[PDB]
Amino acid sequence: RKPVGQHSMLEAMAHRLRMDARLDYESGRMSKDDFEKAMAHLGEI
Amino acid sequence: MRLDNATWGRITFGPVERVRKRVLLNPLTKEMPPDEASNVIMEILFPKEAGIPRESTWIHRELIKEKREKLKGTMITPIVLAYMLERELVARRRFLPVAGATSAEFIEMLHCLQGENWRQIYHPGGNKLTESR
Amino acid sequence: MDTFITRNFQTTIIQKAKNTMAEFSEDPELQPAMLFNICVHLEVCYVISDMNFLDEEGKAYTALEGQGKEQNLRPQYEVIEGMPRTIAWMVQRSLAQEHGIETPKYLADLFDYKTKRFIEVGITKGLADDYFWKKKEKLGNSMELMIFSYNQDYSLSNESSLDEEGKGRVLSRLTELQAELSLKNLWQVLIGEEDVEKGIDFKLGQTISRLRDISVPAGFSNFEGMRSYIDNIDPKG
Amino acid sequence: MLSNCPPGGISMTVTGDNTKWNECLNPRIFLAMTERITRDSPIWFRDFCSIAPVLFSNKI
Amino acid sequence: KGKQYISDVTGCTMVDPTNGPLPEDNEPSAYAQLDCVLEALDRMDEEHPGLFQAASQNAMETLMVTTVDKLTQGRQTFDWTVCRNQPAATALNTTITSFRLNDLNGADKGGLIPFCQDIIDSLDRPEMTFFSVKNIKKKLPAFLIKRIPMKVKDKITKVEYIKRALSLNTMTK
RNA sequence: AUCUAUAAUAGCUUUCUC
RNA sequence: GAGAAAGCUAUU
Ligand SMILES: [Mg+2]
Ligand SMILES: [Mg+2]
Repeated sequence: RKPVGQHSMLEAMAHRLRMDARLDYESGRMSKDDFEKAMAHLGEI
Repeated sequence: MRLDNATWGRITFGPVERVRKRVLLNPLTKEMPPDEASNVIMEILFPKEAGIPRESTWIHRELIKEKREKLKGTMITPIVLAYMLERELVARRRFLPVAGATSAEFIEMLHCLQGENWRQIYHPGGNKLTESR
Repeated sequence: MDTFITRNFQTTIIQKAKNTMAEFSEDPELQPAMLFNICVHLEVCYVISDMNFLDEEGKAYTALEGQGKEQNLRPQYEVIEGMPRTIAWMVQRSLAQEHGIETPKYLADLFDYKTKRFIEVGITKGLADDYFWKKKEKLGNSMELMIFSYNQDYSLSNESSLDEEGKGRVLSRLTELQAELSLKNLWQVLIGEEDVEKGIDFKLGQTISRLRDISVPAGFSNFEGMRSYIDNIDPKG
Repeated sequence: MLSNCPPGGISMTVTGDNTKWNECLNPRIFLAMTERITRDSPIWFRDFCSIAPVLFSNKI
Repeated sequence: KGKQYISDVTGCTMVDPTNGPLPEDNEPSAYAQLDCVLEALDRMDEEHPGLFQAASQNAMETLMVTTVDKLTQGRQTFDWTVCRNQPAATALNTTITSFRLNDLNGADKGGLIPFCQDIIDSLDRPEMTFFSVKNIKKKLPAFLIKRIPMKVKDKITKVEYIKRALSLNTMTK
């Protein structure tokens, strides 16, 4: 399906990645350390 | 399977008058309008990136659930699965010349069914709906 | 008009409000009331969210002055309003689908991990319970929606999630903001409903107008005369 | 057409092609046609439908 | 036999055959009569009531729900930035980048109507800054000529841009 | 009774100046 | 250097 939205691709990807990291940390798919690294990189953007 | 478990009758030579009608190309499990089918496929394969829960899509909810439970650990690429589901759920209706057998099970064999001057009796396999009978 | 909002609200908050209005397809200049409402809604959502935080044992604690960014890494209340429609829908469906919760038919405003529920934060003026039940009419309990009001009245849902400190903070901030706007006399600028029916804007510049004028058939001066002839002449016979 | 032919009459078919179809059709006529067709539309849509024949009437 | 004049927008010589003299022989004729066209259209409207209104309403609603990426659904398209032919998506992207360079942002709304508004507003711009392509040429011993393309910032005036935007590129079938 | 609805890419045919 | 539109087909 063709994506829709007037916002930047970078912000869309950033929010999707942030949600995915949050959800797979809350489900026990990633540890504390890599989640800290992922959130640090997401905040660095 | 429908082709193999099929019986062929005799062939008759004589005038055949074919009318051009919009007919269903291939038999379908659950014929749905392409928008509803697209939403259902989106629910089955990409539930997270789906959007507003349209009411009509809830009508097929049970069906949706079934497909999801059949695709929990499938490593096939999602887009190929999406077009598999679309082929299973979206009707393709085309204008074709027909003569006396317009059910999709006969439309898939239309080329062997008849010409302008001959007819071939064909008994397809599978099970037929009561509406057609 | 915009001066009060720029001086009181932050640049990011007003930018989010403008983006939301642009997505909603309404002119930003002729309706400051919607702009102010969106600004205050998302601002109070941020104020609520900046109160609670998550530990490693699934409890909701409070932070205060003198805390680093390692202790502040993940939030308690996930704020959905102010995000674009596509991003907001993705977030809501993701939370619902990975928390085993049926997704509601309407976009939410917040999500709480402690109770794992969606919240529709709203602000009104009249009776708090009246608006509470009016919102309750559509789905009933699909969202533990919360109703606030400017007269220090509120109809909190059964799922109690805020303590006295944060609620008092929000109420005092709302009272201060209302007083600050009232001394500037902006209330009559916003309460008065001025909504004329608006369509699609497509205006022709000078070059295209000149091209259209010289593009008319022979026998007309400009396009206005040709259009009038087309509309008001019977070509019969 | 066959059924509606008057009784006792005759019917003719002309197989026809138009010569110089593209070189003779004028975009100003198309501008007039779009103005007549979108007679009961809002102003903005009428201008939008008028843009294309105008651009074709000044083509290079 | 029509009316010949000089365009005050581009300076080209324009010919207007509409409402010209009626033909006197069987040679091809471009002199359509406006009143006759209007009468034919009125007869069509009388034979099919509400047809024009229904068609206009459907077209307007489709235009409202039409996005910019529809323009990517074409074959080789004339690109005015490079004055060449490029695939439709590439030409559209170069146009959008150029309009961004010229402080036009109607494509960011995503609909066709704001993009068309930005197009007809670009027609009013006194200057146009865009990205064009330059081919560096090398004398390769072997001698042959080697071409290496690179994008550069180019600028054109109002009339030059208007003539480029109204230009059709012709080739052979 | 198929009437609604119908993402993109590519191909083929037809029509579009002598 | 190989356009527009329509129909049809294949594919993802
Ligand atoms: Mg012919
Ligand atoms: Mg011809």
